[PDB]
Amino acid sequence: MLDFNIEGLIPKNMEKRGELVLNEYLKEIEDVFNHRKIPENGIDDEKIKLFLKFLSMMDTDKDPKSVRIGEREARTYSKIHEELSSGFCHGIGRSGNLVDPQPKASGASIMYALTNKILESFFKQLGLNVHAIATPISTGMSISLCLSAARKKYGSNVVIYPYASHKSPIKAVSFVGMNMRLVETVLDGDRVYVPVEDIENAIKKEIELGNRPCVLSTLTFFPPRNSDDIVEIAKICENYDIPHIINGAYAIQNNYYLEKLKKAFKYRVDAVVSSSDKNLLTPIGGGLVYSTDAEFIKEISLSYPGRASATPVVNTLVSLLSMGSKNYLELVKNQKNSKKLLDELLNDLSKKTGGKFLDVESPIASCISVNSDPVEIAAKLYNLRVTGPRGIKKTDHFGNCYLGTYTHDYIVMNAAIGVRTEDIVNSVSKLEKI
Amino acid sequence: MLDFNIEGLIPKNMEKRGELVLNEYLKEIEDVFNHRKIPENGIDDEKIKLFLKFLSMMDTDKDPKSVRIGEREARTYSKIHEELSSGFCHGIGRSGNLVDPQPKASGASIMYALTNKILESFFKQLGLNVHAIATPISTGMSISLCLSAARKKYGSNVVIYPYASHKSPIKAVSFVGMNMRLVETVLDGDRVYVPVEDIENAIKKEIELGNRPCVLSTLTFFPPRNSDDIVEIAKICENYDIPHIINGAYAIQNNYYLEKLKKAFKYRVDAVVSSSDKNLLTPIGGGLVYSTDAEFIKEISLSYPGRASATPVVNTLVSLLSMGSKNYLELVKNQKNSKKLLDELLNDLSKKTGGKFLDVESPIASCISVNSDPVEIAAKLYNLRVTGPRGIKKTDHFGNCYLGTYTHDYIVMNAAIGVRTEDIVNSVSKLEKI
Amino acid sequence: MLDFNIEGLIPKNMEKRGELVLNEYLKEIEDVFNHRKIPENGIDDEKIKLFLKFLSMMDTDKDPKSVRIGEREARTYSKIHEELSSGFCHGIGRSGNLVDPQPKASGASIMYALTNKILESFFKQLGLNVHAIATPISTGMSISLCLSAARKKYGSNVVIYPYASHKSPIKAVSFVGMNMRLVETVLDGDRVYVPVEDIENAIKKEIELGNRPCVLSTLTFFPPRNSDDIVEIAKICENYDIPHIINGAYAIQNNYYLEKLKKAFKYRVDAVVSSSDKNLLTPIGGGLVYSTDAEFIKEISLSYPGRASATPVVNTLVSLLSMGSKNYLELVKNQKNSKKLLDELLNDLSKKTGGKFLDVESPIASCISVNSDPVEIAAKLYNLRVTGPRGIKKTDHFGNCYLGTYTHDYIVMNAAIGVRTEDIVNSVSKLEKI
Amino acid sequence: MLDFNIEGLIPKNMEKRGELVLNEYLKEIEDVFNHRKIPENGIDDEKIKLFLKFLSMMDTDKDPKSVRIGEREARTYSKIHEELSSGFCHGIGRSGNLVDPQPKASGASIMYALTNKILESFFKQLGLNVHAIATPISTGMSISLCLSAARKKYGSNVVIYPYASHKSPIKAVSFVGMNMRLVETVLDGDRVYVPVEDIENAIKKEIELGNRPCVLSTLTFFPPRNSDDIVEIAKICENYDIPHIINGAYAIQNNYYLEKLKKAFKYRVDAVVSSSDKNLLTPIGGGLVYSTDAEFIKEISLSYPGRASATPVVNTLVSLLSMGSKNYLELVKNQKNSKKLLDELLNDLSKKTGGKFLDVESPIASCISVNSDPVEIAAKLYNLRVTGPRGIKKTDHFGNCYLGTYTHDYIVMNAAIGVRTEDIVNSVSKLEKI
Ligand SMILES: *Cc1c(COP(=O)(O)O)cnc(C)c1O
Ligand SMILES: *Cc1c(COP(=O)(O)O)cnc(C)c1O
Ligand SMILES: *Cc1c(COP(=O)(O)O)cnc(C)c1O
Ligand SMILES: *Cc1c(COP(=O)(O)O)cnc(C)c1O
Repeated sequence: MLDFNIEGLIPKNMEKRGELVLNEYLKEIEDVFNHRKIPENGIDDEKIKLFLKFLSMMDTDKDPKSVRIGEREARTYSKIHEELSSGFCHGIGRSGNLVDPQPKASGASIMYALTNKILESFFKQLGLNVHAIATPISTGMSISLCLSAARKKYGSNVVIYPYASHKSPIKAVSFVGMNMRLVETVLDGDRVYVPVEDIENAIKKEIELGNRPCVLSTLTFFPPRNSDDIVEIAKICENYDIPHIINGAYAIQNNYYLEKLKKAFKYRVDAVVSSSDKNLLTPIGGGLVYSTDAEFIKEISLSYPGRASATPVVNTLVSLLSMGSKNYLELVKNQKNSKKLLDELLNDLSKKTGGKFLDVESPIASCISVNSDPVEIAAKLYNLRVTGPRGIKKTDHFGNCYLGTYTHDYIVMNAAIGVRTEDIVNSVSKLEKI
Repeated sequence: MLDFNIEGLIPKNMEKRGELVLNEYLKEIEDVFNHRKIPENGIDDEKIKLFLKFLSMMDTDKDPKSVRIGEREARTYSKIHEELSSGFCHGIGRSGNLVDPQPKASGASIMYALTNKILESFFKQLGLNVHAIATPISTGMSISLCLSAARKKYGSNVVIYPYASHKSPIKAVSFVGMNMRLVETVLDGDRVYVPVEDIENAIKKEIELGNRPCVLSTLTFFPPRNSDDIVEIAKICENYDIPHIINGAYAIQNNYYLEKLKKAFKYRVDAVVSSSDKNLLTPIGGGLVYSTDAEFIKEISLSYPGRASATPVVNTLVSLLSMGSKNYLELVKNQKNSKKLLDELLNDLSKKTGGKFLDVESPIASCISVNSDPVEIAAKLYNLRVTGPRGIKKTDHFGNCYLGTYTHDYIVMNAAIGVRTEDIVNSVSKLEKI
Repeated sequence: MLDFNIEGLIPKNMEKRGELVLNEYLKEIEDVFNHRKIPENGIDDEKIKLFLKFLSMMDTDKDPKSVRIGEREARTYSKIHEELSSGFCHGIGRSGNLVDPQPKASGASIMYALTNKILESFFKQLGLNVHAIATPISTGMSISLCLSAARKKYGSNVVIYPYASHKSPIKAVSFVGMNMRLVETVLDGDRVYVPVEDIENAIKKEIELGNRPCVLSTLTFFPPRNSDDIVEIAKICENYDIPHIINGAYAIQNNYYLEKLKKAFKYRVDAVVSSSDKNLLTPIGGGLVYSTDAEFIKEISLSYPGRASATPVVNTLVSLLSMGSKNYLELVKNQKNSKKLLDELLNDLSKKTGGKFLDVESPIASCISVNSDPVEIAAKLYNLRVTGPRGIKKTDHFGNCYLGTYTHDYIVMNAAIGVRTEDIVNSVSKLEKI
Repeated sequence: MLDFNIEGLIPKNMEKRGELVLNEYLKEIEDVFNHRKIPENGIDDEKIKLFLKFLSMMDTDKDPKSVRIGEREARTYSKIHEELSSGFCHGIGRSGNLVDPQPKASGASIMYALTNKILESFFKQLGLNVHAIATPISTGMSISLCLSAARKKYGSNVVIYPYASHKSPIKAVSFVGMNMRLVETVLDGDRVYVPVEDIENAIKKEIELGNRPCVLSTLTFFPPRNSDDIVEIAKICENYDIPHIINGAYAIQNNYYLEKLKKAFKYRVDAVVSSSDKNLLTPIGGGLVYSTDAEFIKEISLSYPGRASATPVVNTLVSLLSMGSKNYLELVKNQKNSKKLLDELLNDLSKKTGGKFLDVESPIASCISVNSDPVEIAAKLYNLRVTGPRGIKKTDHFGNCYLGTYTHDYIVMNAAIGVRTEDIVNSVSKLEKI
């Protein structure tokens, strides 16, 4: 892989060992190029920087002999720029097409293509045979891309939306100027869900009126609400021959959701969208979009206007190469034990106060009831180093994802992938104190 | 600004001299916090990194004594992740609200607020008292933002678009799902433009249809195409009480463009969008949005679904601080000379060959007609490491930004900000060898 | 500790929390300055770099308002210079005085004073109440500094040297231009050693000749040879009032050696020299000199002609801060387990090989006698990726540190401070294949 | 140089282009390996780091498949360690032989060797065809290395030393434990010099009493003292067949001294020693030893006890690659222009008061006599942000390099290579305000 004139400096024996050593050290980098799969063992940072560097040197703006008189030559002022862009100053993709190789880049294009290959590989490790693409934008902004693709490929003009009250997906629908048709949730004990029956009727109504609907199902949401029946909805859509897009914000981190996706993929799921920071532990900013429909993923990368920053994509490529499949499946295992601990501990506090360890579906988050004002108990936690706890009032429509009155005033906590025991033990402790 | 126990280690005169030094060194950093203006002298990389680290250590996730049990606690896996994000793992803003401080960040919120004030300061220096926001997305996507803001603020549902053949802004309209009323260009010998009389006309038409027209004008585009009459368009939109958005990709780097803007703001201009890389020499992937109406900027910052990456915004702050006002003016002066050098050389090349040094409006690019296939000539140039020169056919509609048959086969070159003298000479020279 | 203007950008509650985070993040650095001892827990790389930056910013050459008209003003050319010196371009100390602060480098002088104070606390927690100095040169060169000192202070002109076959110390003696009185080792079963009796007779013979003897003993050496009776030699050097220098190459890591040191300091011991790399896992290049005589340590720092590089001294500080007292004890504890494993694996290997798990004093290394050429076996090992084991014929005089004929042909392996359970199991299995 | 599998990812023509850019970007690095000379143009820091990386990867500790159970595996605890050592954690040289390749580190050995060859092509370009070696220690310690080499190779046992009152070289002769015969200086106007006739009789006299004399002459020294008649001493040393070592601390930077060395090599010069910080804008800590005798360079190399840190040697390398020969010449020319600016300015201040502009030999330093206590003036300058000025009393024997009463109380200022105009103008106007 690497070879340079080193003769006449050291004796043959040392010369050969140095070469043997140099090749072995570079082996992990060489395999990525040759196998393009998520490595079993995580690769060290310095070795990944050397990898990104090998690709960054292939971009046009790195040529010392070229005469540059273009309109966007990608000149940068500070070195700090090269650090943040990882050397990919020309950003990613060609105008109006993300996954399309940029003639001025070349290095950035290979890293993008390699990153999607490895993402797809990662999915196969998890049991999902899909076509995947890392997106340089939020998951909500990524949903827009999907909504926009369906809108141009099938003609969608209205979105059937099983109620999921999160600012992102809601704003994504309005961002693309598409009409929404909500589908209220219903109460059932301590839960809230959306009857697949009402969705099918919403779909029928829209089709009766002359529209071409498409469903935006939601697979991962806060405790109160049940993951939608992705499988069922997926059948309906196939029967009606309508596009189905799934908001899988944090579906990739655990089996509970992966299985639903596996079974839903049997029928119609045009695309799934997932957060890269919630699932691959990447800093905020990027998304993962996957599906069994190669045709649809391409359209998705054709919805993005202009060129984008390569940084978020590189961050993903960095989670994949840095963690590796072993360490990932291990974080997933640690998740399970963290959750259980979170339950068989939060349930104990139910004995102390009034009680009632709510019985919700979430394989990540738990909920406990309380008398005091949730919002206040929450803020009282914010001011105790605790980050992430939610305090919802039974009268909090948006927070409960239920238009009527909810049955409890609670405090939900999460056991996301990568959560440390301390986050659990001590979050519960700071809780008892109130 | 910085203080720590140093006593009982070194003599007093050294202890004192030492403190004196640490203060002078930080002087540039604290001046940024105190004044919040673009400094006259560019600050060196090491100091900017320290400035960014200071802000970085204020973000929740860096609290060694914190407790995260949230659904999204910004846990990163690799240090590389911190480098790329520059320590802003949480990213920028709240969900669907870019410029609204993120409770879990703080340091990231400060940094962004500073970027925007340092951005405005920078604009003031250039002669424009405007409200500005650095966006974490491409200029095309930034236009989608502005469009979407026009939709929820003034209910606009149609975009009047004086023909400007560029994939990104065109897609930008399609993405937000708004119809487009195209206003073709007219040929005028060597120049191509869009009659203002026709734009107002298109305005009256769409209004008669019951729609609420919105104007997306183009101030900066390739040679054949003139800049749209931004000032006249702004008067019209003032009269009809109709929104006006201006695609001003590379308006900031040149005085010719800044002047029309200064005049245009005299009337109605809700927003102007510029590439952060074409003007602040940042890697591709950043945007600059500015306007005299603070109310519209707030709306623009509420159009982005979800939370965004912090990186492109940090690239913009690195440019302004690293660059400084002095150097920027120097860069601008050099383009004026580099341009005039380009003009005369090309004019010289003319005469010796078939001739004809096209007379176009652009202050950065120049053209010269040729009696051979333009695409083959540009090809040969590429074969000489000359990057950027375009070879357009008189029949290439998208190239000439004209839907008819242009009057010439030519080659265009640019004297973009940052161009070297050798580049102009080492370009017109090679073209002559052809 | 860190105060900069942040008002008028973020709401009060986020302002407050922002600070709580910032102070907490720096608490560890703040504690070093306040306590100046080895931290209980290790400090991460970023905090240490930050800590070192704070100190280097106090160096005269970093002063933007400085005025430098000297022949030696640390003008450096490349940023890499800064990185490698860690910001200490002036180095440490003054010409001929390492410990004496540099008026041109208050920062470099502070980190060095701190490094020495922190190093002394590291020792006290290992049970040694001493004055320690981190030296900018290897242990062999460090020994020269000691010998040079013993000459300035006591007029020493001859070194009685209990035979220890390591090229470094022997070359240290000749470098300082001092004659050497080599006290041959004697055989005793599987062990070789220098009888305290013949060391005394050597000493008294040099005094009879009218010379001022100096004793350079060796506490740490390869298995074949026992450690020198430091306690007796100290008892003797004292009665004869003669300087005693100890080569404690790798005595810091093993408590077996520390104990002998503790009991030997009750007598005559001017200084002990240890390698920073072998005990603190530092890159090769530095040393550690120490004793109960603050007077002798002062003279030692006045024996290095000219000014020294800062780097090796910083590498030693990084080790102390990076590890922490806690992590260190685990290393020492893990080494006890690795040695137990090694011995029981080698012992079992000898039962089925041809026998003989040699009886040697080494706490870190153990030997197995072989029935065939050792050099060959050690070469088969070397060829199998195993590095470090030595193969030694019963004839190799330098290798057995015995001028007579050693009773065995053997292989010796080490279980030094950072050895992994896998390497030992592995290296032994491969020894078995052979 | 670089070759990895990139097919089936990008269109072929782009694939070729990226491969061309990559190769062109690696040219400067490719040349260092093939040519092994200082490049006409300086190489940017990023490529220098990469170059160092290709080398560090060859060291035996970076080998992943290796089983480490040796006594000195070069294990490192912090990533900072690998940064301060530039990857060469095993240091440089074998035990007791610097320039000899270390079987444990082919990388460090390769780099060291390249550095010595590149250092040699730098001298050749300055007019000196010499054998050179970069050392990991101070020029003073480097002088001890030569003295030691002289002692072993030729049997020297007494240093003839023309008085050069600098703690460093004086300490070097003392360190090596050699008897020093001082040859006093004589007063002649504002100059102090060592008559060669005095030197020769000293040699003669030492030979007389059976001893074997070695001459340590000083070529570069503080203003008052003239440079020893290096050429004559060299001629004389050849006639007597006696070793000759020259202290050329800062001779490389000024042609005035290089011309003297050229004429001097025409006779007898065993070795010259120079500071790499004062001549190569390197951080403090490294030396440069050179001579036309390759046999003597090996001997010096065999004078260092043990293994050494690689950092000082990497610093020298970095300086040669970073500056380039073109820039080095611009530094040499700026200093001549800065020297004259220092003079005329000091002559002006001469008239402002009593003061006399002393007529000294120094091509880099110049002095102005003053009536008040020079030591109090040098102190005031310090307070006023000035480092480097010397304030010597007519009675200060060590400061004047003369055992009698010098004829002036004066202040010394330098215009060493790399000095800024601001340092010069501001240092004088600061002296003026006093
Ligand atoms: C460069 C440019 C843009 C911006 O495109 P993005 O990829 O979104 O940065 C838009 N319009 C014109 C005319 C341009 O030249
Ligand atoms: C986190 C999350 C998202 C993604 O939000 P972005 O800010 O766009 O990354 C979307 N939907 C749900 C239910 C989420 O929890
Ligand atoms: C490691 C060691 C030395 C010192 O070697 P240097 O290369 O000078 O650091 C000296 N003696 C012994 C017994 C050693 O183990
Ligand atoms: C500066 C100087 C020295 C000191 O060199 P070190 O690197 O500190 O050993 C020695 N001799 C002369 C003449 C000097 O000018």
